[PDB]
Amino acid sequence: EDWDLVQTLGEVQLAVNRVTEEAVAVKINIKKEICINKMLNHENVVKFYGHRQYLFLEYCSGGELFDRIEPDIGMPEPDAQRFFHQLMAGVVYLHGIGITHRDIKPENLLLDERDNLKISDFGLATVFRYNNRERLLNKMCGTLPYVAPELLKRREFHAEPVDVWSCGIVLTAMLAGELPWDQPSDSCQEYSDWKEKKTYLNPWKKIDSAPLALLHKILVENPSARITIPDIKKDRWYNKPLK
Ligand SMILES: CC(C)(C)Nc1nc(N)c(C(=O)c2ccccc2)s1
Repeated sequence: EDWDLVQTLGEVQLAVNRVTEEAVAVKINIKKEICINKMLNHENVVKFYGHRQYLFLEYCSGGELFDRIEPDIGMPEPDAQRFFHQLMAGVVYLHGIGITHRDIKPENLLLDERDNLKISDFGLATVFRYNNRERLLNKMCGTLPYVAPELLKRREFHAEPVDVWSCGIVLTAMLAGELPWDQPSDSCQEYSDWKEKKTYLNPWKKIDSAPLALLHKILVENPSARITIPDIKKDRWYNKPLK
């Protein structure tokens, strides 16, 4: 139980145990990260083993989701669906226990050996439900291309639709190989074009009609009109058999 630090991965290093040889990722604001990690137990979330500051995390030898995406092309729709089902599974879970990730993007979706997707890095994560009472979020967190528009123009907002939006931006990235806009603001041509339904432009043009119908439902500007996860679970492309 004296871990060898083999190499740096990102400030995270790879630690291997000499006695048993089980690999773990070691990560070298934080009190909350450990706090939140302590609550989590899901097969689509990076596992927290413990800490001493040093964080002992499940090491994913698959890499990250971005590696799986070919620029300007994306990936086979079947792999995208499988990844999205698992992305949804993880997010449903986090939300189920009052946690929002707040920074969902392919950099934070890690792949294990089986290629199972794992949600990583709860550094920006926060509680949005406690004792069955929702707390709206007023803070701005995340990464401009994946953030929901309401977070840019509203004092307070609901946590869940924000995570849903980012998941849609991720689905776009898996199916088109590119990100639709710099940020979701009217001052941005690409975003104005989408709100205008100019789907003959990129990235939307690279995307089959069925997944694109789902993105029409996810990338909805009004967070109250935006599709919810239970309803995504009933969407036609989501339940479409793919080889
Ligand atoms: C090196 C890689 C991404 C294929 N495997 C990883 N496993 C874990 N556990 C990683 C991280 O925890 C991490 C954290 C921040 C930045 C990069 C990787 S990265």
